[PDB]
Amino acid sequence: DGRIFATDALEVAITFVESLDNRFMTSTASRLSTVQREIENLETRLNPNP
Amino acid sequence: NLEQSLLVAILRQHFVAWEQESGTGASQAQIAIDDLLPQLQIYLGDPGSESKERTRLLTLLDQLKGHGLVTSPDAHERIVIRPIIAHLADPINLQALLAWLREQIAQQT
Repeated sequence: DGRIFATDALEVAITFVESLDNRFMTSTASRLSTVQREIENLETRLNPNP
Repeated sequence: NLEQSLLVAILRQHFVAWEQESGTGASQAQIAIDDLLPQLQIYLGDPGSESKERTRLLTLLDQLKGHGLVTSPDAHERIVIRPIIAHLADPINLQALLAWLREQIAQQT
């Protein structure tokens, strides 16, 4: 349509180099809290017992 | 040229569809440029640039206008398929073309 874009094959590559030096921290308080709560939520939604 | 004859075959397919739908000689057969880009995209390959493949398709159509099979694209990006195509690719000629293409494929093996 007259405009360039970045295919996925470049999305991944740029995700690579810019995670070499100073990638954002994952092991954190917030990530553990979020997975805590998500594990809480998903479990309560599967077993259909009312 | 072979790549031109491929587009000729595609045009002839569209023409037979239109002809068998509306009958023979009823008004004029028309096709939109949109429908022709995908068809070639199967064979000629995809260069990942709509501009370049559009230029390729327009160049092919222009080279076919030199043979009198199609008009040039008009305002709505549509092209009339001149009825002369019905004679350029008919049973006998298609049979000869198929034989030659099979011979080429056999050589390739």
